[PDB]
Amino acid sequence: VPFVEDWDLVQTLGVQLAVNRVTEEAVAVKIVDMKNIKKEICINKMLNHENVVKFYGHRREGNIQYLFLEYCSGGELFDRIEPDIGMPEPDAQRFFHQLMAGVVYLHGIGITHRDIKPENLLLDERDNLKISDFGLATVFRYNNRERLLNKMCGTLPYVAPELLKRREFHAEPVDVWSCGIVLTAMLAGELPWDQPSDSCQEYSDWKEKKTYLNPWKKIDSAPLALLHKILVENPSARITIPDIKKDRWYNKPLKKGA
Ligand SMILES: N#Cc1cc2c(cn1)[nH]c1ncc(-c3ccccc3O)cc12
Repeated sequence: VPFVEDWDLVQTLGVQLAVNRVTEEAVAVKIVDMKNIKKEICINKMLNHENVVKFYGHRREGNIQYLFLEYCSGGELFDRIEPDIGMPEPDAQRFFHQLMAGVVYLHGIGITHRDIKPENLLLDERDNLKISDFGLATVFRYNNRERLLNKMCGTLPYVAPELLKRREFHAEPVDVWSCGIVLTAMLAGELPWDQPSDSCQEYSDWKEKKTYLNPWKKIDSAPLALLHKILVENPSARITIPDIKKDRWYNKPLKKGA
């Protein structure tokens, strides 16, 4: 079939929406003028999960790299979060379930995302959540051997406190922490602090258990109890994903089917 390899770029997504000339299939094409991306492509080639943005392949033409990726027509989770309100608890729990599934998957293959936030969590036409953008992602386990991380990266309001305090740290608790900040945002429509430092008053308040303040006062006791287990300063004491899956709120029936 002639023309089947031709794509019309029709709209900027943040990354272009590309539509196939013949089939009308929509994909996202990430255009990166190399005048970093080799690692992103390498990691993307490893990924196959329903809650991770699918990678279809790539083509380079001179200096511009083109990554062909899963198109998520529901846009960013960020835009489902109403400022100062958040979203309905059942929607937040469903999104949180899907986020955990994606992160369990990545961690199982030894990959850490390192920049989980609502801007990077995309939604398909059925509002299924997809983890996107592996530009900051890295290998933390290879040949069944863990490598400790030392590079400071991510996004300050979402970063775990150990990344600011310690020279080296385990990868998995950092992604757990960012998922907790995402959950807070979904349930309160606000981020709890600028960054998790002892200099940050809102972070000190949390450590002193002042949950009569915002954002915490807006969050029901059940999800709040989970957040108390996730947003724990010591990453060794922090809840792991297998234990998140046993959490009372995590397992609370809330949401009807589509
Ligand atoms: N990096 C990155 C990246 C980014 C995307 C993607 C794959 N990778 N698929 C998408 N589908 C929709 C969107 C999108 C559409 C509308 C509004 C905001 C968006 O981020 C972004 C991506």
